[PDB]
Formats: sequence, C-alpha cells, structure tokens
Amino acid sequence: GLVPRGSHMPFVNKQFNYKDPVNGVDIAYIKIPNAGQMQPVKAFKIHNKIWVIPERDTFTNPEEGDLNPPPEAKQVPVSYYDSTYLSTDNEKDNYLKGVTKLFERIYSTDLGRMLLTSIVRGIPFWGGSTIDTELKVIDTNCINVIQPDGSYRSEELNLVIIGPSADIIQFECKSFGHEVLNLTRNGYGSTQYIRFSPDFTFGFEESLEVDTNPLLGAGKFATDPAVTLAHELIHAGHRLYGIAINPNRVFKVNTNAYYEMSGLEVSFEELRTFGGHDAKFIDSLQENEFRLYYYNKFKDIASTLNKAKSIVGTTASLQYMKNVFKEKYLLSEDTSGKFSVDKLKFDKLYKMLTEIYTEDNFVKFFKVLNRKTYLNFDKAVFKINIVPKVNYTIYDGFNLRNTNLAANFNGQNTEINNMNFTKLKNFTGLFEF
Ligand SMILES: [Zn+2]
Repeated sequence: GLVPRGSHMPFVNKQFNYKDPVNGVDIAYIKIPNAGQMQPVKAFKIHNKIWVIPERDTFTNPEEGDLNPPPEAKQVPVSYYDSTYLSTDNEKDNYLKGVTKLFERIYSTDLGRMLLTSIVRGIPFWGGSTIDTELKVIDTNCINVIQPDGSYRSEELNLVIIGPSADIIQFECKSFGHEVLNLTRNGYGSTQYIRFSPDFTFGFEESLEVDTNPLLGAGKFATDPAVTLAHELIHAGHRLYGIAINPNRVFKVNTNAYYEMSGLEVSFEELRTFGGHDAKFIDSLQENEFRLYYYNKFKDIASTLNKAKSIVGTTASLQYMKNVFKEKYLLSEDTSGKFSVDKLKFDKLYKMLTEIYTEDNFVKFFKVLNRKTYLNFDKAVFKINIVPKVNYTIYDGFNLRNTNLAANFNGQNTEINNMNFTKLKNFTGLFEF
C-alpha cells in the first residue's frame, strides 16, 4: 500500500451520487466560459475551488464538439474512440465515484496533500482590468452556477475535472486564454480543466529496453490511474501559478534512436512534470532563464498589487484580495504595506511546484510500478473499473493487501489480474518505423 500520513479529513466530504438532487450550491447545473452556447450541465463541487463535470468535453473547444472518430483525418495509432462512452447516468455515477476515489488516494499521501493544498491556494490572479490601478477578476476563471431561484451567479474556481473529448485517451490539462495575456506563463494562473477518465488506463512494459522500444511489448502492466491524475494535477499546479513552460520549448530527443528517427520533440513542460532523470534533459542554462523569467513575472504581480487602488465586480475588499495574492505568491510586506518578492521564497515556491511535485515522486509515495521515463512508447489501453473496493482501494490501488495481488505489483499485472482489465487496443506495431 501507499506511504500513509496518518488520520486526516477526507478531501471529498460527501459521497456524491450522480442522481443526487441539484441544490444550487455543490450539486448544480452550470455553464463554462465561452458557453457558446451550451446547455447547462450537471456538475459537482467536490472540494473548495474544485468541480467535477461527468460529461465528455464538447464544451472547452468549439472545434471539438463531435465525439465520432474525426471524419476529417485518419485515426492515429495512439488514440481510442467510443462516442457512447460516458453518455449514461450509470457511467456518470461511476465516473464521479472513480474521480472521487483517486483524489482521496492522492490526498492520502503527504505529497498529494501538499500538491492539492497548493492547487486550492492557487487562485488565478485578478488581472482582468484595463485600468492598471483597479483589481478585476478575469471571468474565464469563473463558472456560472444556476441557483435555487433559477438565476445564475458567477463563481471563481481553480480546477475542473471533465470527461475526455473525442479521443478518449487524450488526457490533458487545458484552460481558457486571453487575447493579451499568457495566463499560464505570466504568473497569473487560470482555471484549469483536466480532461481525464478513471475508466481506462494504459499498459507499459516492466523492462526499460522494451518499454522504450516502439516495436516491443503488449503492455503487461497497467498504469495506476492515481498516477495519471496526479501527472495532470502537476500540470495544473504549474498553470495555476502561471509558471508553465511554453509547449513550443522542446527537447529534441537525442537519447533514443527511435524518437530520433521520427524526429520526435518533447516539451520541457513534460520532462519537468515527470521529474526523475527526465528533468535533467532541461539544461541548467535554459532552466535558469525560465526561473529568472518567472521571478520577473512575480515582481510584476507584486507591482500591480501595489498600484491597486480600487477593486471592481465584487463585494470583497481591496485589502482582502491583496492579501489573498500576497499569500498565494508568498510575497513580503513592508512596514509601509508595499509588496515585494523574496528571492529565497520565490525559489522555494518555484521548486516545490516543479521539482517536488513530479510523477516520479508520486510513484515513490504510491509504491506502484510505473513507466521509468516519459520517453517511452505506449503499449495498449485497457478498460477498468476502480469503483468496487474488491477491484481497487484508496490505500492499495489494484495491489490489494491480503490477497495474491498484494505482492510484486500483481494487481497491476494485467495477466495475473486479468479480470480487472479489458484490452481495447494495442498500440505496438502501429508507430511509423
Ligand atoms: Zn503531461
């Protein structure tokens, strides 16, 4: 089982059922920004600042509202399509309970407690004003919630977990942009939408030589979905603090002849998020440039707060919100009330978000088997069901104590634990080589 942290309150106070009656507070019909023009969807607030929408994501991107295999292109090797997935109440109930269970698995570790805490504290900055002396929310960092009287109220939030779009296995952490600001890269942060499903997982190979070869292996071991969700939450952490690395900054893979012969380039953001040996492929000089860059951005935020004389679109006070961001960014405060970025403190925060919160570290806490590198090749996708405790638990994942599955990651062994996995598609021998 996982490395415990002791008794603690659950991350999700209520055990929601999809059919629970709306109440206009934490079970509600809502609309996402853009909302162009969507029907409200039933959503669930599982924790302060965090909502779950048990629907296929046909909302965050207008060009991605069709769940049929793209009639436009031909299907990519590593993709999976099923337009019917997550269309029924039963599936949505299971989705909710699965996502809930994964949050609790994550929160049961000290590392996950730390990451989820950072995420909740990571309110997207109030940088919406055209007047540089007035604080104003950015409304794409909100959702609209239908209240008991049928009216909408605007609510700020940090994170939404939503079902995948057409390609079921294209999990990703995404967010609404601004035509002037790069919110995920300028220190501000923005509300994060993670496309994720707890109802599928990926197979990988236990031998590094096989896992990193595109032609070998059927995907004998299954990735623990808690690791997959944590990976996306790590991205969400970077993005909420506005320190994500521009996707265009890539490492030309030159440590894997197979990547090389395909000219595969992997984002630094990805290597950072994986951690371990991968993070070293970001060279000292370039990483140092990033840190300076983000340090400067934080200073600009401190400077904006200082100039702030008024606040608009809220009842909350100018003083209260100034302090919320002093707290998010760990700013220092003068005898005269001026805000400053402290260099030790910036380094500490930046490092916590980028070095401490990594996939490789979560693997250590969960004590599961996992890919050893991001620079591998996907083997297969399986259908799973982690909701029944007989299948998967908060403490043990698939590797259930006091059963044959406890030892040697037998629970993740899709051959031994075959009843828990239905292989839907092989990817090996689909790549271009
Ligand atoms: Zn990633």
